[PDB]
Amino acid sequence: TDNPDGIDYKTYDYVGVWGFSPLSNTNWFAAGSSTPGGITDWTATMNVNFDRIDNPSITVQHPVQVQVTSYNNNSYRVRFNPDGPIRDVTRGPILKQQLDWIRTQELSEGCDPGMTFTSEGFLTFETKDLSVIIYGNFKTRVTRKSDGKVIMENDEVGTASSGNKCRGLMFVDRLYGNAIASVNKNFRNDAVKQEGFYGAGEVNCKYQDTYILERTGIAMTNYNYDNLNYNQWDLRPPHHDGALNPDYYIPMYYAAPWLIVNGCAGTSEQYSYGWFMDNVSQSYMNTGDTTWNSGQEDLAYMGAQYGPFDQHFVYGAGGGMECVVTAFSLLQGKEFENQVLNKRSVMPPKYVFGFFQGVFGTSSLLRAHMPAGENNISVEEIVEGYQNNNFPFEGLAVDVDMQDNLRVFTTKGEFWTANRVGTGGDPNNRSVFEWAHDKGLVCQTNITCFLRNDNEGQDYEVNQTLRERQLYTKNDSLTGTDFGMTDDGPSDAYIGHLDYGGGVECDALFPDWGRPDVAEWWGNNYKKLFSIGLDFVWQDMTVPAMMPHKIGDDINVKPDGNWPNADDPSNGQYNWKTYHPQVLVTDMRYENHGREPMVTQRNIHAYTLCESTRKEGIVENADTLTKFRRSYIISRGGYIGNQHFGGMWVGDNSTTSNYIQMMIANNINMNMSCLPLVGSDIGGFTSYDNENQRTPCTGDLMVRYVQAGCLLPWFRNHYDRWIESKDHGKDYQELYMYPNEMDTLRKFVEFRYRWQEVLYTAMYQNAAFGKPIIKAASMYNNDSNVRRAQNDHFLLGGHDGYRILCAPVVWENSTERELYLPVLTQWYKFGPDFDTKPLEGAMNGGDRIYNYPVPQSESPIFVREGAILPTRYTLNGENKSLNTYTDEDPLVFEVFPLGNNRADGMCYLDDGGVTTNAEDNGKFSVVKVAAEQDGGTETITFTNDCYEYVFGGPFYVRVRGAQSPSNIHVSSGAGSQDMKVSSATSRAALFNDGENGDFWVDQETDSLWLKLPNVVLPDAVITIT
Ligand SMILES: *[C@@H]1O[C@](F)(CO)[C@@H](O)[C@H](O)[C@H]1O
Repeated sequence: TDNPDGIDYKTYDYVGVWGFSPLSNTNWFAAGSSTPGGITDWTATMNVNFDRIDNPSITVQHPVQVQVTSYNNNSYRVRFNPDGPIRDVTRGPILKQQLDWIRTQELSEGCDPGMTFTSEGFLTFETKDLSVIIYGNFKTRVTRKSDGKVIMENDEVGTASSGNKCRGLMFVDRLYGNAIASVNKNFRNDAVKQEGFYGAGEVNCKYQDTYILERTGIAMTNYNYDNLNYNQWDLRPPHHDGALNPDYYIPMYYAAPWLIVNGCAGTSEQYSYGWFMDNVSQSYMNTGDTTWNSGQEDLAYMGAQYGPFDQHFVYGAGGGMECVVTAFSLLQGKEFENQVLNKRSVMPPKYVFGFFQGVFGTSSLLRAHMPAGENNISVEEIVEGYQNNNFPFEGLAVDVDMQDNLRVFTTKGEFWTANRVGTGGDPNNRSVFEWAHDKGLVCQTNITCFLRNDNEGQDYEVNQTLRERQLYTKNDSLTGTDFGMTDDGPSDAYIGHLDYGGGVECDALFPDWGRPDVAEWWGNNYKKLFSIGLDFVWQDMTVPAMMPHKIGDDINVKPDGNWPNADDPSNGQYNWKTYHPQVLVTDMRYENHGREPMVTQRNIHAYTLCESTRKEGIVENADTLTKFRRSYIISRGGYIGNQHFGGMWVGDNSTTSNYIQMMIANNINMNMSCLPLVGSDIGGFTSYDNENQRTPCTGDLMVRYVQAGCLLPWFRNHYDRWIESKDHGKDYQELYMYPNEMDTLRKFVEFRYRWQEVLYTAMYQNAAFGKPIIKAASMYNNDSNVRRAQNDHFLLGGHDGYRILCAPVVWENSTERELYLPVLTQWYKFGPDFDTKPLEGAMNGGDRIYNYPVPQSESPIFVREGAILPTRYTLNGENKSLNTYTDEDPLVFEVFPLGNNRADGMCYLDDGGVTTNAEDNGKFSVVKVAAEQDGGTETITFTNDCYEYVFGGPFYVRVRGAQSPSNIHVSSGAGSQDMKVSSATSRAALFNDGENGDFWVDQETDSLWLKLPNVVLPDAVITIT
């Protein structure tokens, strides 16, 4: 059943943005003419005549479907398949079942797009806010009803005398290629529109010496790659001389063929729309880049090395770019499964939002069992460092260090307290994971999908059962290529090589995911780790990232680093640091469809692995999860839709200012690509000192890395540690190792911890509504200076999610940055210090301050007026891990000074992942709160949208700017009472000794604190006179 559509696969190698050239026309079909082919449901068919642009008399016919995906969220989809019948994918971000659910709802509401073929054969339809017309050759014009603004149009190219052809639909003549593309007009250069292009997952873009957010006027590709430092030498453009910097034309680890167009920014006539080309082969996004003649200033396009053509234009229901993100998340939603919680992404345990230390280069659990070696460290020393120094510290990322000879799902004795491997639950021989629980910590460990093959006759159950059950990727191809062999066998398996550097290496078999049976087998392996105490998963080398390898060479030999290149091309011999792209993998996109070569689907492999880990690993074997039944995944690779599996970190960065800059950019961009739980290793993973690789990250840079990283969804210090037996990396990188800075390091980790409910509530907003956690500055509306500030200003938190403004310093040795504060709202300077002193004066929005002061000990962070922020504290005043908090650790609603006499706030509550009942059975609570000021009366009102989780402890209201009241009355379903002044005179005394119904007048910080019983949380009216 192999290659059932009978494709000739013409291209196998990587093809850079310099080798992708739609606008060249030659050898390309474009849409020339059409006739109507009927409408069923919301899907119209046009029978399109494609004409060779360079020889229009050469013509083919393929049916093209136009589908209104959502009326209310203003979205439609265009799809065809030049190579076979049009097929629904069985796996991927956009499934038919969910499209079907959306339409079913909207139909039941009386939504009617009114899709019609005119008598001229023109296709027209409407959405809530938009009207669309497609002419005979596919020329498409999308107009906004309110003002009649044309907000999108596709591209036509002229011919001599054969008429205009629409390059909105393009495919290369299958005689010469397999490629596809689609071209729009691009108003980047319009004096009024000034179209901007945002999104694109992980792409890095340099402008001068600074890394920037926007993705306008550049040629990008999606080509999941083992891209260490984001600049792998083999990724260089042809004939490139000198240092290759990370930059826009280099693929990353995430595959996001997705862009948000945004025009007329900061005006009432603003428009935004997303553009998704659902394709998992190498794909491309060009936003008007003339470099290599890849594009034209006034044209934007997307395309891909292989078919089929499936594309989505997503305008959203409301004004602003965020509405585009939510609508997109809607389209990939799980409402069709009746998810009570995980609608648009999956909720993590609370513990995911804590501060995690990873290290590549640990050698034991305990100091007493650490093998002697230069600069060797034990897991124990790391925990002591953080705990003895009172760091809020969550746990560890344990690396391949703990495995038995790189065998995934194993451990070796050095990583047990008794120095031998046990089966778990033995109190006189604890694994690293068990010992870590007893420290109040949780752990992620490193899982790759390489199953060690060279075992020297020694038994390794995972590889054996992979072999025995024939679940591995075979070594078959259509090209008759020799992928290689070893003495281990099997005679018919793909065999790759894992290389960590420094002799840390092995042969590996791999799972052929598209096979039915593979996913069940994979997920079950995790039992071996969950049962010895493992809490969550850190997914690595997911490409799958293999050692560079040229066909012909022995399996363990890499090619010269300079190869391949322009003068010495791969010519289908380079493996491209993954599977040799010729290999026949069982179809991941279509179940029951045979095998295609991996070139067709490279960017789905990671998504598929995370999927299998999620469904068959974290979910189906939840029984064996020890301390928390909810688990999470942090992946290195993936594809749009990964959020229903977990989050991401941006693989191997490094320790320079630029990588701070890139980390902010990535985090913002990845968020608006609907992957919100993301971060980059804090301190950079790799060595950065060219003279001596072991020099550790400086104190100032770490401070800034930390200040920048501290509110981003995923906060981990991880690094390559130099050790005798793995002689690459730095000496150390842990926050406790910085005496001069410790007091600044510690407080920002504290600050984070205090806003643990701000982060977790945003995560709720994402799971339920798809709001991204981190907002690009351009998502703030009706402001025409945010575009300029968007590189390093990002928003988060609160009821709407624009309550906190961050503007980290992004340069080592700098005590200033230019600061922009969004217009028509007031800001309050805040940070780690302000919890224990009064707020300063309000700052006006729309102020640009050049050279705004930021000492090393500070970071620019502002809370907006009208914010009420849930805030946590330990009862005993010591710093502890998120995971060992209980409801007797105070929950405090901090009410900031009011905006237009009001403030609002929201808080999500569940058992934090202890069980999965919030997401299986609806066991969570959504508290809302509001403050209003009338004359001399202030009313603070608690309501709920559901209260199915009982907050088992007292809670507080902290009114900023309020002092002593004449009276406070509390009215609630149960306790209607007047409050009294506590006999407590300090905050620690009010927490521990204060009675429910006590208030405290806090002069030192100009706050009024109210202590309230747990039972009045879900519904209450507080009137202060
Ligand atoms: C995978 O490879 C490692 F370097 C070693 O397992 C990790 O430490 C790294 O974070 C990841 O890219």
